[PDB]
Amino acid sequence: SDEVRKNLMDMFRDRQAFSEHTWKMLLSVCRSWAAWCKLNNRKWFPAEPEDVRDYLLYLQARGLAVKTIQQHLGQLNMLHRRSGLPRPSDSNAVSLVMRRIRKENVDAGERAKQALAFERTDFDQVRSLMENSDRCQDIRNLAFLGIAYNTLLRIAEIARIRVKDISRTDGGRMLIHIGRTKTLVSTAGVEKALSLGVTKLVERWISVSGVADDPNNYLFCRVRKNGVAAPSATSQLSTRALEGIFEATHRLIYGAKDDSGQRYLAWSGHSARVGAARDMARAGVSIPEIMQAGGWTNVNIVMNYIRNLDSETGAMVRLLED
Amino acid sequence: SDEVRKNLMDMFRDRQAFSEHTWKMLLSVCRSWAAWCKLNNRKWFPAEPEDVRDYLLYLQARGLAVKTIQQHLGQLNMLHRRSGLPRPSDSNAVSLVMRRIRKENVDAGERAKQALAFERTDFDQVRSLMENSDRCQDIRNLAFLGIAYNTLLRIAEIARIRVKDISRTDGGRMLIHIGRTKTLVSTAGVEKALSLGVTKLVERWISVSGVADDPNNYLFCRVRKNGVAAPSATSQLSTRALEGIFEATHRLIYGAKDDSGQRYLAWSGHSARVGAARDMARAGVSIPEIMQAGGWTNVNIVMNYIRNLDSETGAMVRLLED
Amino acid sequence: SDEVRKNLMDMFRDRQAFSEHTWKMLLSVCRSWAAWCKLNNRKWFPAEPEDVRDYLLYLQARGLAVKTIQQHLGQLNMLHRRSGLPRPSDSNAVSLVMRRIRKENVDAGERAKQALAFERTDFDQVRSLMENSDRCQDIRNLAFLGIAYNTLLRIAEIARIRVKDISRTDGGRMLIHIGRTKTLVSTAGVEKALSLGVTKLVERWISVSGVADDPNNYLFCRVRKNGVAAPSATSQLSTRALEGIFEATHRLIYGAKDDSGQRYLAWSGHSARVGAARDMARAGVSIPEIMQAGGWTNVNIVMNYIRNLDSETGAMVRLLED
Amino acid sequence: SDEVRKNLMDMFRDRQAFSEHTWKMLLSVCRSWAAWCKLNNRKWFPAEPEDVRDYLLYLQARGLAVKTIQQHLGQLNMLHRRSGLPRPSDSNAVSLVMRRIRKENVDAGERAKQALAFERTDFDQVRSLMENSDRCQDIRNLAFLGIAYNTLLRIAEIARIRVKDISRTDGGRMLIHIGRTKTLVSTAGVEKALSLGVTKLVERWISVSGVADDPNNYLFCRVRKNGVAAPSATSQLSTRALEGIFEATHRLIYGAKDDSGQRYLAWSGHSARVGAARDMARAGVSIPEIMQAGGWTNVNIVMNYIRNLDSETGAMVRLLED
DNA sequence: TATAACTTCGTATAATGTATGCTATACGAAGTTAT
DNA sequence: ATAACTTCGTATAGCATACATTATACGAAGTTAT
DNA sequence: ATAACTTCGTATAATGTATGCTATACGAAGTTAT
DNA sequence: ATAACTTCGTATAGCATACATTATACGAAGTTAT
Repeated sequence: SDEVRKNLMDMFRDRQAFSEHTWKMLLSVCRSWAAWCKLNNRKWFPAEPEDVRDYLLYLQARGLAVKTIQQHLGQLNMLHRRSGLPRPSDSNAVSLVMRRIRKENVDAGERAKQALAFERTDFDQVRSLMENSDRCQDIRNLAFLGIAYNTLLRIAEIARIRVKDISRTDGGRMLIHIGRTKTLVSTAGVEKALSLGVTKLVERWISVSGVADDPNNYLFCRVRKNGVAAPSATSQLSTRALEGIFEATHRLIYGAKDDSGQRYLAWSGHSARVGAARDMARAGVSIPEIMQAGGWTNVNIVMNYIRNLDSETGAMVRLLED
Repeated sequence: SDEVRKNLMDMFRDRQAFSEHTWKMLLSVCRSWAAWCKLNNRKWFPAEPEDVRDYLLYLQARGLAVKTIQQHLGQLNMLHRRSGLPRPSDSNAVSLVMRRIRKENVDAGERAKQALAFERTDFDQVRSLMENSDRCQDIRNLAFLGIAYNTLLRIAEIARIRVKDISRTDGGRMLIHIGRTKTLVSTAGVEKALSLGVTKLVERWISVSGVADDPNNYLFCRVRKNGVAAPSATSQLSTRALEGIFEATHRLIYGAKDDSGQRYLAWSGHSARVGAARDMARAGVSIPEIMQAGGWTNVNIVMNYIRNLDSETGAMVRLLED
Repeated sequence: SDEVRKNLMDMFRDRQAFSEHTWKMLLSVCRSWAAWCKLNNRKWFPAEPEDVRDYLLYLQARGLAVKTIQQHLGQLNMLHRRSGLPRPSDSNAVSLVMRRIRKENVDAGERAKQALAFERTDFDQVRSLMENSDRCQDIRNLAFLGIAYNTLLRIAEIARIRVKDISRTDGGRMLIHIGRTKTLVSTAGVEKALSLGVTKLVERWISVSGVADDPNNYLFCRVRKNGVAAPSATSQLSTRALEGIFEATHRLIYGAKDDSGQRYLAWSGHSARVGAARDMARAGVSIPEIMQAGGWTNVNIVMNYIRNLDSETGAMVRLLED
Repeated sequence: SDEVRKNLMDMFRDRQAFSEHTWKMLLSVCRSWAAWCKLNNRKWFPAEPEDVRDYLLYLQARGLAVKTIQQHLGQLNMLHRRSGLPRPSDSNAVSLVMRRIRKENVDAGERAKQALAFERTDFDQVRSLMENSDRCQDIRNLAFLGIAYNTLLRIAEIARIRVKDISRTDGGRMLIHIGRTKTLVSTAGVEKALSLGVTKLVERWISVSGVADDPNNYLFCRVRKNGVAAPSATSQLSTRALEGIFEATHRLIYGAKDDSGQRYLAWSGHSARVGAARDMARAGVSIPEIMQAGGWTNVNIVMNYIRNLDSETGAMVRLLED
């Protein structure tokens, strides 16, 4: 108990050991679990196997995804392991229900989702509609879509790009140095080159926005109702705003969302990563090259994006079709 | 003892964590073992090593297969291990007798049997005979055989396909989503692509049966004697019936089975999985593609499948006849 | 001590859990280990980590191969695990010393060996050289070499073939049913077909020997100095005699071996298995088909046989030469 | 405490179970750690979690690489684990600080670097420049570059090749037997095949060096200023000198290195390995074939190797521009 | 009024991926047996 | 005197089996909309 | 003396296996400069 | 009075890291046969 107290003090002292996103999820899960425990007269810490099991059944009955349930369990595991206590996962009761819950939800037809693809056909279409808008907002947004599709960078990585990360190649293209990599060994590399077409789009945004007046300015910034951009070296466009661009672009072409509350009814942050992976597959680019283009180390993530493409139909279709 | 009862209770409480088939065989083996124990004045639980040893030798003396005897031992091991007790196989008497029985039976001529292959040449012949039929039953059966051969799915997996699990590639080939196999349980699941010609077979079945009136209908259903399909979202076509389709199709080409009482005299549920594996092997399909096709993650299983490749038409005879 | 005794008595009682070749090696290792222990004033049972370590270093200094050393350790491990005692391998000392031994022997240039290949060119040469012989011996020996090369059966498997295992195909070829498979799931299949040419070699042997006079007769039998064959249904030709055939055949062509004492200076029991794999690989037979042909489940055994063939030289050679 | 000294003595006694480099670095880190402890009034062994925590923060403050700090922690961990003591990383204070340091450094822009690629285009250019030289040094150096690119072997593995390790395919291509790499120690080892071109470069070196006078000579040896090679069976050409060949070859083509003190301004020992991996990936060589070429057993390392594929000529730019 | 076309069920046996270990051949030498 | 084995012990190469499931095989008997 | 190494120390990257954090999604509430 | 954000919390998709080694990177100092 003094041991657990000490262990948790260590966690606070070195809290930068974990992402702020990890902490947010931990806190969210602990609130959920503690609220459920107070309601059901259970002790929330240390978590007992039988109680954790009932809670997971609750999450299932609520309609949460299997991955959501795993997250809740994962956070409980982490809190306990770092406290020096036995993990909920290491119990018979919890291993058994998780097995049961996964099988039941799979058989009930639960599907993992993924971003609606934003592909070359969509990019050309948006390009042909918005190319000659000289509204600042439209100019920024097109440059952003170009970079997203061209580089397969995640929204948080795009939001962090500074003017000084960009140089010019011998061949006329912009080259974006990756200032902060995703991991120590950067599978996606240290640089992303833009095509000559996307280079033009970004050049347009830079000259229109004034961001290059200070090399430390983030590439992308706020554009207010009066078509004036507000460059900043201290404040990034939020990843939320970047998702808004994808959604607005989709609304431009396809109108209002279907309202069914479902996810991925419009393009989102991951849409151009999915779309690019698909276009490379269509063109016959090797799996390893596709994986490097997006900084993937696992084939299965990529497979999920491209597995409904005719080029990926497998040997039996090939055998049967001659 | 209270622990034992609690462990067993918890297993039964989350019984859906296990296959129906696992439970069915547990109960089947327990009955056999309990009946033998009553007759031989032994205690059925907890099971004593010397008694289990006598029981396994009794099973060998009954002329049962090695894989049958291992099933009985395996179910006994699971009952004990999941009670939190030592397995019968944790003792020398039982683990040595099991090895001894396997060795003696193999030395005496025993080998595991395999389903008769249903290969491309059989699928093509059946299609040439049946494709012109207007009978609902023939249209169903041909679509089923097409899916079985094209996908290599177990008959239980095919029986679970619902109309909503079907999508299309950009080239218009059918894609089947499968979330649960014997080895995979996942909300990401797998996509099984159908050739253009098998897609057409399934399209014909769909139009004639009316299964797509509800996306929750199982793709396959019973077809009564008046030729009318009876679609259902609650009732699968039994795997016994799917075995029946293979058997009836074998009869169509080859007439009645011989008298011997051996298994695998006609095509059965495993036939097109083995046939497709053999065809891929003979075509020189790469091992990764073979494994992708059958959904295997380990390479030793490919050898299980192709173990009975025809020797007379095989490599060495062909090399020598030079 | 009562528990060790009981455990060992269980082992005696179910002797047949292990191959006789396994017992012979356990007994051999125990002699060697116990004699070294007596010499060095050590207790041989239970074996202690420090003593096992010193013994392993003795084996190394003797010049025994790494596989041989592993064998002595594995037999020691077996005896202790089945006695219910801690295994020599589970100690820091023995674990550390095996790593050191492997590394030192490998750096000293110790190489694992394999049978001298008996390939199609050798088989053709032998047939050409011997086909005018009318001696029962030579006729038997040619039929043996033909079966060995054509079927890739191991010598013990060949020694066990009975006359009743042989049937005729509609093509005129002999088909040898495998009476006793290597394992329960026979990756080599249940049958080996002979080419028309090897069928003829075998037909000649059957007619000069008289073996077919009783269907339970082993196919191969001894032939005494008067050129008279002695068929038997109860006595096999020894696997040692079958190795003698390969050796004598090599000696005919190449003369007497070096007196160096090295292994594989002439053909031996595994030579035609090695040769046939190489001939299939030269002919472009796929690796899975080569494996099925010899009943191999692990690729790397086969790869050791064919690794020096130009077809197996890899991607870098292909890139460079193109 | 006696247990601890025994455990440590056992490790030292079987020194040879570990790489000489593991020992070198254990000693390097212990010196650094013990020197810091002396200056900071801490006890060096057994290490206190709080003291190790301070030391790691001290390394971070010095501007050392994340992988450097991991190495120090790693050697301290191994010293304690192999003593039979808890590792520093078994405490939160150490395991959390290590995560924190990694995350902070990466967030500040740190990423692991990679050798500059020595690819086919570089090999062809060097070969064009150097082919005609009759200096023993250049002949040696070109044979070395050829082997390094063709085989992807580590420089230490190339330095260990003895003349006796070389055989021939039927088509006359050299094959190099390698028994030991960073991940494999085997008396079966691997055979690394050379192209006909690279075979010729090696033959030329063998002819002019006289290394083949003794099969035990290492293939590569020093060449003194009078252009005469000094073959040896006991002394390897150093890996330092092999790095110097890459460095001098780079300088030949690009001139002298920057004075910036950064690593990988010129080719180094890992360059042909990364270069060959990239060439295979761009050529569309199958993953299993890339794995076979580099002697890798796991797929994630391919991604480590190809992480810095050139973006400007990469798949996305090509897709967008054509 | 029967029957096609199922479904249910029992015992019997095969198929999966991961983890760990026996089981065969090699061969010089000695022993055997019918010429 | 000897060919042509068999038996033996140990050295070393080559595969092998357990485990904990989850599945199919198939005859037979029971069911339900024609 | 010098080419062409070798030795040595610390600094940092590369492997295969086992396990776990870390990002995006998005409706809604809150903020700010037009 | 509002466009166009930012902040927030929870749901869910996507990757991520530790471990226990074994390797290379490279400046600089020391070495030997010319």
